[PDB]
Amino acid sequence: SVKEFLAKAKEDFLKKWENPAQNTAHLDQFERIKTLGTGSGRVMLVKHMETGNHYAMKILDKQKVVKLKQIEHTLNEKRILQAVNFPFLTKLEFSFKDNSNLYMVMEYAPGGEMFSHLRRIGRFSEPHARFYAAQIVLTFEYLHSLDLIYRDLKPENLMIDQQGYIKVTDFGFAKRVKGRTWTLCGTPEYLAPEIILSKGYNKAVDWWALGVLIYEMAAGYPPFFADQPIQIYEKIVSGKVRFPSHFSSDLKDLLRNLLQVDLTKRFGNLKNGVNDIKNHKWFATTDWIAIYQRKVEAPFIPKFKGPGDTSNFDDYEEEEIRVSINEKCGKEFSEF
Amino acid sequence: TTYADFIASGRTGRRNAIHD
Ligand SMILES: Cc1n[nH]cc1-c1ccc(CCN)cc1
Repeated sequence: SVKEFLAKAKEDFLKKWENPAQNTAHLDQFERIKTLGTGSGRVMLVKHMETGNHYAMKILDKQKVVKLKQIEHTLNEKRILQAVNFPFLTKLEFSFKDNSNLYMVMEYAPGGEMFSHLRRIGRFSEPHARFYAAQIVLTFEYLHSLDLIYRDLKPENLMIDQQGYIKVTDFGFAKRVKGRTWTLCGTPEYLAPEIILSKGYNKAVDWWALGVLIYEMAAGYPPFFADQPIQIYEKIVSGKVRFPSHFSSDLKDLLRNLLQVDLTKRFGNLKNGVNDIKNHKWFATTDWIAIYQRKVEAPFIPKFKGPGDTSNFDDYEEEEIRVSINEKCGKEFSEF
Repeated sequence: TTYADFIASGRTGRRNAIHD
């Protein structure tokens, strides 16, 4: 059963959650290759010299974290990621910190961001979109079972692996919470109405975000867009959404239910929970265990080149990894 | 078209997160 799987998963998670791994590597053990992404921190392709394995290494500047008031969120991110284990999550292999920076070393996904492939091709076919959506459904089922809310769903945070399956990455806003929370965080296009209206909110905001994602994947643009976030928020709270003429009746109905301003009627947040989504007609052809097992053929598979090939990633300016001779923010990140 | 309006918008690139 799923019940049976999730019960063991939670046992496994709980042990790691209460006794997090710490200081499992050092910077000098990795060769820095290429920056795969940057904002606020940055992610680099690196090579672990002792194995020759390639990984993606997230580097956070401790001082910058403090200034953005993201200390607790960063502590959440590392504690959660070292504890979880699921096929469609980027696995934390090592973590450490030095005088200046925090480091999280994860499994490398050479297929690049879904964002890149989605924007290029324009839009995905309903089957292509359904393939990805199912993996997000299963990942959220897993996360929510562990009382984890994710809060950062978008194509920019979904990596494609060499088999064409996805990895959900960026746990910067992930948090273990039973009951309601209040932090204003996320990405404008993906924010549930509760969040915009400074209400307390729960894991329903993740099922709403799934609605935005499926819509964007299938249409090629989000359901609520404008040049400024304010304008986007007005549309989200309006209570109106328009679907392209090419959207199937089943898709439109799924989305109306996921993109429901009314929490009592929003799929994923009803009495039956995630089964309302799983048993929808749009997922009728979905073999959920086959998705989990990865037996299903990927509708798109990234072009194989070398093991540390970066052509599915954009080019970013390469800045130094500077390490001060003085320890910064030791107290703040003691448990990291 | 809606597509045309999207592609002409300033929000077709990678979208930054927000926070207080
Ligand atoms: C964690 C990871 N594995 N392979 C690639 C990544 C990755 C690349 C870029 C970014 C920045 C945008 N989310 C995150 C993770």
